[PDB]
Amino acid sequence: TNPPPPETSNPNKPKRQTNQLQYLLRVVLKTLWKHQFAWPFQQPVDAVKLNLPDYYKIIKTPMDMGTIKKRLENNYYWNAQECIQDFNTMFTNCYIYNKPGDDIVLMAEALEKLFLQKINELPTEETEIMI
Ligand SMILES: CN(C)C(=O)c1cc2cnc(Nc3ccc(-c4csc5c(=O)cc(N6CCOCC6)oc45)cc3)nc2n1C1CCCC1
Repeated sequence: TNPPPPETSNPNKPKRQTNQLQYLLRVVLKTLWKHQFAWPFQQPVDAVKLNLPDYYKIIKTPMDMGTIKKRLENNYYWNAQECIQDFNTMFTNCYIYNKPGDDIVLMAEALEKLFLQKINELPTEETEIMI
């Protein structure tokens, strides 16, 4: 009833490390992880614990910062854009499922606003770093 967590490691997959991806782990996610509103996003949503029957009917691609952190540590992404998409998927799922003004929505918007501030300091070019 609770689907398995999303994939965090996969053999024979396009994988590498870039200066932008390192910045996503060492600076961006590091700042968002220690936010006061971060804990509801540090692990996948437990739909049966929170009594959300129609969650996985609406949300087709669940995503959370715990999964993103593991994917960054395991070098699961091919470039930075693949990781930023996972953040935007996480935010959008909360916007899709919940009414505007709800508590969990306000917390997600605060994280996204901070996320976009830390993203503006990303290096201009994406250069490949050895693993
Ligand atoms: C004032 N209260 C009740 C609190 O301080 C409080 C005590 C809590 C105990 N456990 C949790 N766990 C929790 C863990 C994950 C989520 C979550 C992540 S995405 C997402 C989402 O999209 C929708 C929901 N909902 C379930 C509750 O509200 C209706 C919509 O929850 C989530 C929500 C809650 N939150 C707790 N909270 C807050 C309320 C919800 C988030 C934090």
